[PDB]
Amino acid sequence: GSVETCMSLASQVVKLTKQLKEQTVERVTLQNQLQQFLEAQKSEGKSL
Repeated sequence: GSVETCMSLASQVVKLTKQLKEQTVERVTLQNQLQQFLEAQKSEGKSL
């Protein structure tokens, strides 16, 4: 028992955690792109 009840509450939590992960994965990836960006900048700074 309990599975049918908990599956409902847990899946709702799953929706939230999914969206949290999605926001994070795109944001970290964006910051990753920014990392490439700052790298590209520092690639000019490391040059003469």
